[PDB]
Amino acid sequence: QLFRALVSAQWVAEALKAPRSSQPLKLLDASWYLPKLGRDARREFEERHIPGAAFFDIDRSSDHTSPYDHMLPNATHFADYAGSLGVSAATHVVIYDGSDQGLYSAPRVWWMFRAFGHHSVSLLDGGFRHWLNQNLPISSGKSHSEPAEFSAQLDPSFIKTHEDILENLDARRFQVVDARAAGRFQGTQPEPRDGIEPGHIPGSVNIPFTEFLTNEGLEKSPEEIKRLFKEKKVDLSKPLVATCGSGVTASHVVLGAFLSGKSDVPVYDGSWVEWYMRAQPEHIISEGRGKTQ
Ligand SMILES: Cc1cc(=O)[nH]c(SCC(=O)c2cccc3ccccc23)n1
Ligand code: NA
Ligand code: NA
Repeated sequence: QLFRALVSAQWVAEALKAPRSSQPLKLLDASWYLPKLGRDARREFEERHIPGAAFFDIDRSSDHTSPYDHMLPNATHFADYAGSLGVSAATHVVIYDGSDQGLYSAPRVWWMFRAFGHHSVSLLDGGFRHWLNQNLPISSGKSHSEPAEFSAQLDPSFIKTHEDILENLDARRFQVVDARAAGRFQGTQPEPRDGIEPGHIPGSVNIPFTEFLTNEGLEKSPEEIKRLFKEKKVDLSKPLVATCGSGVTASHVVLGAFLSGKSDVPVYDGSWVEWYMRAQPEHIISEGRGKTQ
């Protein structure tokens, strides 16, 4: 009783050859990379992308009035932007990116469409990496589309707030799962944002987003995902909230839970950037020694 979250490269290639008029397919490249990788997602799209794809820029689908990173825009802003990419309520949106990991930032966009009330959305398992590995056809050129009518409404159950995370330190009403790399979580490797130092939220559990994916960047099976959660002491029959640096890679936790039957995993959108900025010293658990310490 959920719309499929994953489609395969083979499924996509077939759809490109057999298009479905009543349910049009819109392919979106949502690649986004941290600056230190020295990659230009938009330019890469211009060079190669899945045929007929548009480029979904997650910096044009964020609230720039926030001091935090990658915050959900309001619904009017999202709808304007999704309609400008040619997405209507009839559309089966399929999102990918070109990350080394397979999928990286695309899960965030799958989550956002759902959050804003568009449930016919999936992700291309293995992303562009796998598409290229299969020697499937590619196109070049800047992104474009005719505009379409799109409406959005945010369901707030998709989000948790700082206030919620804070209340939960004592209340322990939900399990917080943090998708950052282990060393950022532990406090021994740097955070990408200048002025943010690493560490973790007290009581949270680290499941780096890479552990949801196979060695070659395909999704693990639901059998293996359930095993992962359980080995990390996360109980899927209890509430679960996903978090990371800025709320982007958190969406792999959300996806993994969705594929294992649990559809209601909210994202703490403010994530570690917000948490660190709004913290008292008791709120920052780290093996690293602060400037103050
Ligand atoms: C997506 C992501 C993944 C991740 O592992 N961590 C973060 S923290 C936000 C951030 O570094 C950041 C976000 C936006 C722009 C920036 C510009 C400079 C440096 C850091 C960031 N974000
Ligand atoms: Na965010
Ligand atoms: Na930093």
